[PDB]
Amino acid sequence: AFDTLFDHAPDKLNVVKKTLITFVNKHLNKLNLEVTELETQFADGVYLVLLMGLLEGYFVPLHSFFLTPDSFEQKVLNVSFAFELMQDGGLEKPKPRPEDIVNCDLKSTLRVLYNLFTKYRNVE
Amino acid sequence: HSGIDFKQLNFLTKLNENHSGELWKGRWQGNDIVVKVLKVRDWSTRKSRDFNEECPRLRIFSHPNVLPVLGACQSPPAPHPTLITHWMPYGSLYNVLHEGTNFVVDQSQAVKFALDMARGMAFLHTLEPLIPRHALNSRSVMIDEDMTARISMADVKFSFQSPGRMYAPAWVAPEALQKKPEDTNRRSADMWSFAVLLWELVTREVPFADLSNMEIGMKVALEGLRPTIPPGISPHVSKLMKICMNEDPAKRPKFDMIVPILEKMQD
Repeated sequence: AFDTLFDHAPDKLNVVKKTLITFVNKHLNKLNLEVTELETQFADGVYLVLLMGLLEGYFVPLHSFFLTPDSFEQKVLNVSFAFELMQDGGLEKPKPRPEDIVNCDLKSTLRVLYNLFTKYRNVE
Repeated sequence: HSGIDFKQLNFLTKLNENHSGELWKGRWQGNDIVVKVLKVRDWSTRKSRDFNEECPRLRIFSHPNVLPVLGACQSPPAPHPTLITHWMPYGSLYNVLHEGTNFVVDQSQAVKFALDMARGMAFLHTLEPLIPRHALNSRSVMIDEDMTARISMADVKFSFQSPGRMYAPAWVAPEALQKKPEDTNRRSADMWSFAVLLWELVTREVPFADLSNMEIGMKVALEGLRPTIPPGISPHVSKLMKICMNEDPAKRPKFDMIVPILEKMQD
């Protein structure tokens, strides 16, 4: 269902990405962080972690994840922790593996963010 | 001790529900109680074991400014891990300061709350080891029928509950936002929380109420965000607040030091 909107609807996919950048910046700008490139800016897990706290109203202690990840391993660990936080929030386990996010798989990234969007639409 | 029997609980009315579970008003063995039902993803035997080892420590019956957990329902056989405490009619300090539609507590009462909390914390700081994962804030102090403040043992977090999610960062020491508990002086971190409570009693405002939790922790940890020392308070309340919120954890007083300071402030 998300595959069709990715592979066979560029007319949709672009209102989508416009709106997904709108959505994430709504929340991330509060930390004075801007997202301009959906393809890479969530790969290291940091913004996903920060986003989840913004959407679900908690702080994430800085000893709990790697704020400046220094290896592939730390990024995967950050992403995995982010998926755990999504599950804590009532989302079913994310389809992509954490590595798919770290490797900048755009469909995966956009699925995750879109699955956030469907949930956290009305959140301010 | 096999805990409290869940079937013996008379659930009267539901009071709240959120991320951590639900709270009910109820009755048990001639007690008016609140029942805290904990919601936990991926419950396991190891977690149930940890809950059952962690709860006994909260059953503190020896200090007037400490509100014990009366007991807990083990799960299994209970449907969910559950804590029982006495019902507190005025609710939390937070409810009383910020959500009180009948009367506004006076500053004499505020000083008495501060002294009550300091006495309760001095006592808890004598325990060895310290009760782990206990955060002091205005939601984790209850107000009894005679306006006595009591540190709420039912508000301690368990090892299996959300260690990467802080919901009351405004009260947490800057070092505790960033360092593992084992790498911080926990007693000194609690004194920061008490300093923020002093601020809240002086201003009658929620600290950083205009910011989301994520905003608060990031800004306090990384940008030096701090409560604004209130205009027009006595030199003596000012000095006490400043000393308690020392940036250097090691220079913050102990609770047993501020008790006599607060006793002299009474009347």
